[PDB]
Amino acid sequence: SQCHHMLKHLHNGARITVQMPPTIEGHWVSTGCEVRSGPEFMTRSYRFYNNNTFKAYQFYYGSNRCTNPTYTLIIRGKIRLRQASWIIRGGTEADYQLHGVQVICHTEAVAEQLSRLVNRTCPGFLAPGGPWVQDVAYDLWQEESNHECTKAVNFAMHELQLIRVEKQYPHHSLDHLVEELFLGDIHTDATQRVFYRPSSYQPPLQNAKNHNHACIACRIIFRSDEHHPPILPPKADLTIGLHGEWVSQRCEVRPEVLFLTRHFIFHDNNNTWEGHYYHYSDPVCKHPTFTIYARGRYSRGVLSSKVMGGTEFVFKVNHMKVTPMDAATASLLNVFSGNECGAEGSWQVGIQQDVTHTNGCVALGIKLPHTEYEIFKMEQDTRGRYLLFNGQRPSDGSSPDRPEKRATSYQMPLVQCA
Ligand SMILES: *[C@@H]1O[C@H](CO)[C@@H](O)[C@H](O)[C@H]1NC(C)=O
Ligand SMILES: *[C@@H]1O[C@H](CO)[C@@H](O)[C@H](O)[C@H]1NC(C)=O
Ligand SMILES: *[C@@H]1O[C@H](CO)[C@@H](O)[C@H](O)[C@H]1NC(C)=O
Ligand SMILES: [Cl-]
Repeated sequence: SQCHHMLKHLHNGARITVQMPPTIEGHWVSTGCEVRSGPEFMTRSYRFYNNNTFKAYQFYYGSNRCTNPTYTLIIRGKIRLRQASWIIRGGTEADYQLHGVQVICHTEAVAEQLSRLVNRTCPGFLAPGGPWVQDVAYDLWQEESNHECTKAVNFAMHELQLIRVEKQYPHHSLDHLVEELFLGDIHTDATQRVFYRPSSYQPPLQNAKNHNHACIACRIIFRSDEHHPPILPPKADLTIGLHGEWVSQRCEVRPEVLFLTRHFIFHDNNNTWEGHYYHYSDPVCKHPTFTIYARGRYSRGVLSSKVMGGTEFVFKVNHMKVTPMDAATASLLNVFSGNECGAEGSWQVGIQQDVTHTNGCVALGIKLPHTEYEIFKMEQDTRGRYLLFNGQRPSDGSSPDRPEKRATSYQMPLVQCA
């Protein structure tokens, strides 16, 4: 349970086998109320058939608890697995074709808002005297009319272009197999979604044959359909008391910067925080590259009016240290810290060093102090362990350096370790 042990044995010490190319045939379902940027509160129910065809449900909701369905998208098409990604090691690229996008509204208020918005976005879509009514499926992608209005909901299915299936087993055994389908991540800027080729992953979907059995959401979503959306349990929101230590549960993938694990320490006495960011080149986080240590201060919590269930925080980084973890990294840091700004840093593999030099010249152009506007939430897993979520990093590689760039979605959770 110690933070170091949990960072050495990610995901409860489970062993993963990745079959490349993956087998995606089956019914894949969400494990909870997912948050896409927006915010968009949703769950997924994806069927991939042996005919390389697909039926995907996207159930949307009005709240972070996924208890009041608003509208549901039924997406049909075909998928074609291509070659293994060279951008994201462990991922397989795929190509897809959409063949239909249907929408069903679940309340009369949503039926009215959506029909009006689609008509505003695509002036001719709707006939003169016929507003949408609830519980009726409506074609948003009318194919053979060459007229579509997926732009009204800023819809894109590019998540299907990056695919990874992990077979997870607790202990070195072939028992209690959980199959997880990772699909491409969703851009944090909804306008850029139709242009975004995924470079990381959404939260994993679980297989209907090989799912965690304590996952109540999984069963609710398995048995759902477009007319009976999954009603998730009305769990109460927990109050964020940023305290203790937290570590990554998985080897996380971030766009362009490769793979990583995190260790956070919060000091509720003086509202100070520390973070370790262990960077790796491999999708199993066994081949390290460099490590970053950050320390600073954080503000008090304010409940968000933009993301239900979120608590807004302001974080300030005052001090930062870097540890090279391979010869290439130490060499690069030595070449730049010396041949340009500064004189000597003697970067060494495994040796931590501050990036603010005594003369105040920071290496690689880092700007300290740095302020980030964060969003946090705390949940519990099926074993009751607390989980800490912070804001999804902006997809372009930018930092949430202004309040208007604060995330409306979250990263993969950290789990409490002390
Ligand atoms: C593919 O065959 C499956 C049965 O394996 C069927 O359910 C599905 O309708 C077919 N393709 C389409 C249109 O999704
Ligand atoms: C919009 O919808 C109304 C009501 O359904 C309909 O009368 C009208 O023709 C539509 N057209 C435009 C341009 O919005
Ligand atoms: C805050 O308190 C912690 C002890 O919990 C201590 O390690 C740290 O140095 C303190 N920071 C400041 C700025 O006082
Ligand atoms: Cl972070």
